[PDB]
Amino acid sequence: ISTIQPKANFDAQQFAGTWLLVAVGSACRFLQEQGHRAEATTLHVAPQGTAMAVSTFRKLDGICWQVRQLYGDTGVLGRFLLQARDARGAVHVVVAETDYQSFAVLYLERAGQLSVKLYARSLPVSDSVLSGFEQRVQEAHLTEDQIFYFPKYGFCEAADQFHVLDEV
Amino acid sequence: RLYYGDDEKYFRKPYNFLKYHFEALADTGISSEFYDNANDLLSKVKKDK
Repeated sequence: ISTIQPKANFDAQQFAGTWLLVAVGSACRFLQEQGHRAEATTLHVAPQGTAMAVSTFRKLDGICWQVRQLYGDTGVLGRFLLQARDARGAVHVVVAETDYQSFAVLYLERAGQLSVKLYARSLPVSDSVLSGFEQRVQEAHLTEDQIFYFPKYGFCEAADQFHVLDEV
Repeated sequence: RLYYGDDEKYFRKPYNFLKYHFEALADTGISSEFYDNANDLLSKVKKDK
């Protein structure tokens, strides 16, 4: 893990409910090269007790796709592992900063890879939160070229029976 | 990134197959038939003297 720590006394309960992905600062060139065509990503969250049920939804080519992932508890309040589903590896996710009624900042780290996400309960996000997240990006040593903003419309709750990836 | 994993792209054909073609087809044929008949015939005489 990088020099990062969770939200103090993180509460899975209040963090529960829908979150909208605002922006992702990442070294992953996938957002760099063809960072356009990244759909408005919504993230329904529910306390799986210690774990969190985390259903990402997207419009993959306009197909509404739910991807249900367990953010499994690592054993530290506000840090999660996501099973290590496959050669995707373990993904160390930390809720670094949030107020549960408007915004949260999540850190996601993989071997040689760090990524930070800004989520908001509603859109637009406050400018103070925006610039705070941009500071978090500087503290992650990422550049402005490595911040990618996700469109504000076309959120797609309710993937059907079949467009549900259910990675677990 | 939501994307397609490139694993399993090819399979090795065992020697005992001259071909293994992997062509995908569906055919659906349906026939439904209904026939009903009734033939009702009341016939009567009544008489008195």
